[PDB]
Amino acid sequence: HECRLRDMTYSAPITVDIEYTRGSQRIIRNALPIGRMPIMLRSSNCVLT
Amino acid sequence: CVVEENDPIFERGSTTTYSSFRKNYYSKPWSNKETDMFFLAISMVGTDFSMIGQLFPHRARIEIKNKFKREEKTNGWRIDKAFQEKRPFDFDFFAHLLQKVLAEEEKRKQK
Amino acid sequence: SGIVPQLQNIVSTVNLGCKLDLKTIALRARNAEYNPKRFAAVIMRIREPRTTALIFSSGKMVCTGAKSEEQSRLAARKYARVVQKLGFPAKFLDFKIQNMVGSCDVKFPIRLEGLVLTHQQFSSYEPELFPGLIYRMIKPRIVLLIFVSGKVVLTGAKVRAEIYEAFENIYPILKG
Amino acid sequence: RCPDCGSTELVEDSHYSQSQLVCSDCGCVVTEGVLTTTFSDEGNLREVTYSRSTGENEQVSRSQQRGLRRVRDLCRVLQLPPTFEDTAVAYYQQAYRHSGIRAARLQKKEVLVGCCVLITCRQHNWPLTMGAICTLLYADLDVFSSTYMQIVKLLGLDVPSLCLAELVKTYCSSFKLFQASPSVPAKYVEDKEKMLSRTMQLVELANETWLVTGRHPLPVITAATFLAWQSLQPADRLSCSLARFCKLANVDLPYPASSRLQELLAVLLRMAEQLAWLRVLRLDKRSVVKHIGDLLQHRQSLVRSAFRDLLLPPCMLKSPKRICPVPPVSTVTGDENISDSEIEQYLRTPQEVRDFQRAQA
Ligand SMILES: [Zn+2]
Repeated sequence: HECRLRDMTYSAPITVDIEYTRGSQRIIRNALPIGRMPIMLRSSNCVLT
Repeated sequence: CVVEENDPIFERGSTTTYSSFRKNYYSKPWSNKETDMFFLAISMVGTDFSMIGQLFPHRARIEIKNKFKREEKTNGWRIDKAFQEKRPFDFDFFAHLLQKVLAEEEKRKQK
Repeated sequence: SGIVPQLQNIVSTVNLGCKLDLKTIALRARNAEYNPKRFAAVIMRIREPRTTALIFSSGKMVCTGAKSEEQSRLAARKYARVVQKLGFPAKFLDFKIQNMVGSCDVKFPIRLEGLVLTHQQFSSYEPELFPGLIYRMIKPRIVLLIFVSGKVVLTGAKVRAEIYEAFENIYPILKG
Repeated sequence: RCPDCGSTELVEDSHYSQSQLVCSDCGCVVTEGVLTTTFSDEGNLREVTYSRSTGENEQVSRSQQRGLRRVRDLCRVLQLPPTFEDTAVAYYQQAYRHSGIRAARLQKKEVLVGCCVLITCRQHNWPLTMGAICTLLYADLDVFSSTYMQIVKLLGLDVPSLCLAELVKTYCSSFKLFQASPSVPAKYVEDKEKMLSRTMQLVELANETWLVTGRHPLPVITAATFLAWQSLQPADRLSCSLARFCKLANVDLPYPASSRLQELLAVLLRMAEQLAWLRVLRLDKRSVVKHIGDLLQHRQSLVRSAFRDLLLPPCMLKSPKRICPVPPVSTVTGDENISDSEIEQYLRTPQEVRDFQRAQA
C-alpha cells in the first residue's frame, strides 16, 4: 500500500556471492546487488502471505 | 593453467569502507651508535645527501634527509659543533667501522 | 586583539644577472648538493640564520626559512658573496619579498563547522582528509590553516602588516 | 489593454472549453482562441535539445565519452536515482571546460569523476565517505585528495558539510548484528532501531564534547556503535573487545577508533563522577558502559558540569608552561658584512675535491 501511495515499485534486491580474479588472486564475495526483482503480491517473499 | 598455485582470499565484500587516507612509509629506526656514525659522516663529508646515502647501505636517502632535518630542528647546537670540527676522508677504517656496526647489530638481533 | 602573530618562514627570490655553472659551485663547496638525476638545481644551507637556498643556472636564486625581511636580505647577500667567491659576477638586483608564513594561537577551541556554515564561500572544510580547516580570505588573499587547538597558520602575504591585519580581521570571526 | 476605453484590466477566465482574454470593465475580448498541440502528434514528434541543435555533443572526444560513461556506471553501481546522474554529468561537463583539466592523464579523469560524484552526493544530503568512492576507483586516495583540493580551489563550488546523523544511519545498517545468521550467535543479535537510536545519542554526545572536529568521523561512529552494542547486553558482551566486535561484524575496524573509544570512555567517566549513584559506585573504564543509557538520559547537565570544570588533544594537555615562546629579536645584519671566514669554511679544499671525485669515480 505504501508503494501504491508513493508511486514507486515494490521489488526486492538480488544478492549474489561470486568468485573472480583481479591479479590472478581468487577473490570471493558474500552479498552483492545486481538488480531488483518485482515481487508479486501474496507470493513466497511477499510480506502479505 | 596452473595446478594448485593460488589460495582463495576474501577481500572487500563491498560494504562501507573506512577512509584510511594514510601511507605510513616504513622507516628503519635509528640506534645510538648509528646516530653517532651518521654525525661523524656528516662532519667528515658535509651536507652532501648523495654521498651520505651512498655510504649508508642500511639506510635510504629520504630517511637521511628526514633525519638531517630533524637534527637541524632539534639539536642545532650539536649540528654546529660537528660542522666546526673537521676530519679527513677515511675509506679503509670506514669499512672496518661498517663491519663493526654490522657485527654489533647482528649481536643485538641475537639478543 | 592583544595577540601578535609570529612570522616563521620567508620566501624571496633574487636574480644574479649572470649565468652560473652548477657543477663548479657544487664541487668547490661543502654545504652544496647537486643531483641532476632528480633535481637540476643546487641546494645550499646557511647555518647562522638557519636558512636554505636554491640556486639555478639561469641566475635566479630563492631563499627559505628566514624569520624577517632583513634576515632574508642578509641571507641573500651572504649567498651572493659565496657565489662571487667562486669566480662569478653575482649581483644583488631585483630583491622583493615573495611569501611569508606565520603561526599564532588564540588559546580557546574553535568550532570548525560553524565557520564553514557561516563562511562557506570563504573556506573549504574537509575533516575526512585534513583535520585543519582551510580558510581563503579574498580581500588580502590569505590562506589560513585552523585547528581545534586554536593555533592558526597564515600564509600568502607580502608584508608583515598584511599578516597582522589578516589576523586581526580573522580574530573576531574565530571568537564569535 | 482595452482598445476603446484603454483599461488594462484584462483577465484570463476559462469559458466553456474556450480560452480568451476579456476586460472586466466593458466585457470586450481582445484575443480569443488558443492553439495547443495534440497528443496524436506529440508522440510522433521527436524532441531536440540545444545541446544537439547547436553542433555540440558531437565535439565529445573519446576520452570525454569514456569519462561520462565512467560517471554513469559509477552512479549506477551506487543505485542512485537518475537525477543524481544528470547532476553528475552536468558537473562533469562544467568542469571539463578548463584547458588544464582536459589535458590530463587517465588517473586525473578518474579521480575527477570520483570527486564529481562525491560533490553530487554531497549536494542532495546523501552521505558517502571518500573511502567507499576510492574503493571503486583504480587509483590511490592521496592523488584523489590532491585533485579534489585543486578542483575545489579552481571552481569554488558549494560543498555542504557531512552530516553525522545521516552518516550514522548509513554506517550502522552495514552491520550483520541485526539478523540471526548462523555465522553469529543468537546472543549478539539486537534490534536495529534501538541500536541506531543509541548510536545517534552517542555520536551527538561526541559532537557536543568535541569529538567530531578534526578527527575522522568513521572511527568515532565505530566506537559509538561498539559502546551501544556493549551497553545493550553487558552481561554477555562486556568481555568482548573492539577487535572481536569488528571481526564478528565483518567490518574493517579503524586503527585510531580504539583510542577514540578510550577518549569517549573518559568522557563517560567525567559524566559518571557527576551522578551521585555512579560516583559512589566508583566505576572504571570497563564498568562504565553498563550505565551509558543513564548517562544519555541527562547528558546535557553532565556535559555542562564537565565543561564548567573543553577537550583538546593529549599532546597539548600536558600542562604547557611555555605557550608560543617569543624568539629573540635578532634582525641585525651588521654594516655590510659580518665576517668572511664562513666562506673559507664552506669551500672545499683540493684534497676534499679529489676525495669526492674518487669516492664516486
Ligand atoms: Zn472596454
